[PDB]
Amino acid sequence: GECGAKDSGSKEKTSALSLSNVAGVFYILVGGLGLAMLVALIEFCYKSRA
Amino acid sequence: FLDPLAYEIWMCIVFAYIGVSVVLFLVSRFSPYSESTNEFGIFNSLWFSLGAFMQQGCDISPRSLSGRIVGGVWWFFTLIIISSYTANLAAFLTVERMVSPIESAEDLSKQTEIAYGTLDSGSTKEFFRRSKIAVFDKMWTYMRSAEPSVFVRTTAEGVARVRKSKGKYAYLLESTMNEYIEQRKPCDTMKVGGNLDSKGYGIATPKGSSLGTPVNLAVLKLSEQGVLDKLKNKWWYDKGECGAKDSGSKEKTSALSLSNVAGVFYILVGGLGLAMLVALIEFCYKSR
Amino acid sequence: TNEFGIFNSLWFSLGAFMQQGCDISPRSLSGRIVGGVWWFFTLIIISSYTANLAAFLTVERMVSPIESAEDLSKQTEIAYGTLDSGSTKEFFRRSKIAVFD
Amino acid sequence: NLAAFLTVERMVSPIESAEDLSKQTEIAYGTLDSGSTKEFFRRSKIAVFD
Amino acid sequence: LFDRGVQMLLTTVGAFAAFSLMTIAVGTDYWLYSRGVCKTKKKNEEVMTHSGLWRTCCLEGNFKGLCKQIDHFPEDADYEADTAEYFLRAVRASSIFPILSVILLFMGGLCIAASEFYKTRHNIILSAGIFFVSAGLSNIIGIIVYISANAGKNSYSYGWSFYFGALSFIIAEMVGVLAVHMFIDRHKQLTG
Amino acid sequence: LFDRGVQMLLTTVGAFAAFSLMTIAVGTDYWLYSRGVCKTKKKNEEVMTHSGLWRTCCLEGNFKGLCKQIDHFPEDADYEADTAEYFLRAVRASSIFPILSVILLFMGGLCIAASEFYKTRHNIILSAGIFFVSAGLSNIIGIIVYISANAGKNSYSYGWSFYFGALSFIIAEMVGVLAVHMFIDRHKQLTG
Ligand SMILES: NS(=O)(=O)c1cc2c(cc1Cl)N[C@H]([C@H]1C[C@H]3C=C[C@@H]1C3)NS2(=O)=O
Repeated sequence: GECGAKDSGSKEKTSALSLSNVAGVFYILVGGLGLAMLVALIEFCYKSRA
Repeated sequence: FLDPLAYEIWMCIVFAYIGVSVVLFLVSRFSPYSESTNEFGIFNSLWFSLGAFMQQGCDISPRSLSGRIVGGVWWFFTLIIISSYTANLAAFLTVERMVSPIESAEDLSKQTEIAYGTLDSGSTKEFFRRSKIAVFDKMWTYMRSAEPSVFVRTTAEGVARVRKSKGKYAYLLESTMNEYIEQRKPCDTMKVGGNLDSKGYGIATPKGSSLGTPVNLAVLKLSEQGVLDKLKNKWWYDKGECGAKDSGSKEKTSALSLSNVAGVFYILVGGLGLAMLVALIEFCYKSR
Repeated sequence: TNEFGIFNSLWFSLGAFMQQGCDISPRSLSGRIVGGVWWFFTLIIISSYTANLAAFLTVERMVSPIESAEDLSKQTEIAYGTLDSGSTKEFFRRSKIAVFD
Repeated sequence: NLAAFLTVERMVSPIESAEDLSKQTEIAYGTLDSGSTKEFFRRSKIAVFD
Repeated sequence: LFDRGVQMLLTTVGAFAAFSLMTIAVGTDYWLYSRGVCKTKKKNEEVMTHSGLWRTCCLEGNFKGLCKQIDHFPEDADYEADTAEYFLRAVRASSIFPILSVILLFMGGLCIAASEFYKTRHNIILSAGIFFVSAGLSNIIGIIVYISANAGKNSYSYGWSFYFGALSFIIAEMVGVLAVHMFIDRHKQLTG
Repeated sequence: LFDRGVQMLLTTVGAFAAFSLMTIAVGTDYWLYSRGVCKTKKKNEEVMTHSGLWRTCCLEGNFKGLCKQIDHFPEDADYEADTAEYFLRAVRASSIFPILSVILLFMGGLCIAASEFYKTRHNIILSAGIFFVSAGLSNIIGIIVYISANAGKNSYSYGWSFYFGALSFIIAEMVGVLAVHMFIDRHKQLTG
């Protein structure tokens, strides 16, 4: 049986949420934190002119 | 109350909370040149980001560049995370999870507390009397040595012995017996697992009786006409007059009982005991 | 320098339950333990309420006992019958529709 | 709407039982020629099968 | 509050009133109306039952006032391997948090005397306030463990002796507040 | 916070601890304990499967210690149409983020030593602090792409090397906050 996924396509409405499908919220969060660190460092480098 | 979210989700939520808190403490309090221009010390940022996660008013707000972006994207994150969590919270409470102790029909052959056995003078015994599949051989070896004699005189006696032994005795019987008896009032018994083999019933005669061939031809014509299935429905599946067929079609009423939620009140009362102790230690520290 | 006398604690701890913000955060370390404990307890309770209410607020209609005589022809738990000396009884007396027979 | 989508993360699954299939021209169905299945539809007189 | 002196009498009479309601609640034979039996097998089907904390009792049956101390029973099809249920069994077969609340509320009722006798030999008066409040928390959890057992749908109705638990909970914590009102000034008498 | 001196010892030992745990987590043969097959074409047996970051092994089957590089080879035509899923697959195949957490935490964990050579420059600590923070951010994205690729349950549990990874995140950012505390001393000496 070297191909079958054995997925019937059931309907049970108590299936826990998949972290993979949520994940892009975390990818956005991490991209935001990184861009924030960038903006903080460049604003500090500007403020260091004064 | 935490069931709707995978435990890896709760883990990554805790680490994302930490990874926001410390980045607000880094981006604020960054010597924005005395320098006292940001209130977001680490314990304040660690409080803010909790309140933002819980969508609860927070007096402090960054107002700086690059800290106000951390806020903006921690709000965007937490809106969508609790939007999803809330949607399934109440749903994941009234589940009544199944607790079947055995599944593989082989877990019986690993233990000596769930007793099991077979009908005396029947195919349910002859199959173990013949079948050299070593799991079934060890099963038969137990069944032929466990006192008191795990056999029973009748299927009705085995169906009784299950109730005589709270399901700590498993009765073995052919599937067409089990998936009938499970469906009969009060339906206190239940099937587990698959089937150990694929035998079947046959009409029998003395050897060479003249009925053998016309009976075979009749059985075949009754199968080709589709009579044997409707005869089976007439006695097994239509007569599901009981809680198994009913629960296959009928479900509980609504509302929400306390035991669904009692864990929140427990961790609450614990949290208040902890808060009291963690301030009393600090008070007595200053007292000495 | 610490506002959380009784009648402020008793108001914060309500404005946090009703998810409408609060005048001020607690600043005591333990005051923030009891703050986070309350914010979690409320997020559970008034998420469970608001999710469950969404089941109730759809419509009321009654599934009723099984119609079509589907289950009536199959279980003894609902009895039924017909008028004696009647055309309906004669119809059951004669019909070859399998459920009716 | 998100709370409608997250009622279950599963496919809809297709029409079955050949009821609508035996009651539409939109999807054809058929059987193996010279097969016991074709012979079964030939001689078995269950109303849906005829 | 005003009336600086009689606050001591008010809080101590409050403590004794709470302690009285608490001990009556823990001592009362009944706690809720329910279906059941006077003795743990009326033994045929039921008798209208007024089940208590450590007891069950009954009314309007073939005998009345035949109350009995309540115990535990052998579960079936296991389902005790979910040992939080066994944790609940232990926390239910022994009324630990409610009886601890009695002892804590009594311990507060002793410690509050250190307001005036051997007065304010360190902040000891504060400890009484913690004991009053600790009795409070013990009631809420003691209630919730009790209901999270006996609700297993419930269809019952709660009795006045249960409301004596809820009311003695409220009074114990309000005595806690008033004991802090004592403490905050007895501290300034202890320390200026 | 305690004395400014032991903060340096604590920062450097924290950086050491996090770096050791993350490199071990990167190097360890296993991250989770599961079931399946470590190598086939074993297409008729199943083996308890014991898979790490870039390498995998198996045990308690008919053979043990047949360790191998991680099973994260390409997919059926890689579905460049589902470019976001290929991106996930490629990012977890070109497993940059955990070795980047190593590399960042390496550079920060050494850079903090130049708090005491060329001392008080207070910008060398800032670059260390930024990398201490960025190492934990790089760890968190690394964790999520692992589990998202896993979910691209089958009776499995995360293991010691995985809890070391998470423990490396916890400590690396504690070092990050401790570095900022040392910064907001040494730089405020210049700003007043
Ligand atoms: N379990 S199975 O489908 O592979 C399967 C199914 C069947 C088997 C044997 C097996 Cl292994 N033999 C039976 C026959 C054997 C004897 C017993 C019943 C009949 C006579 N027909 S069956 O019931 O169709």
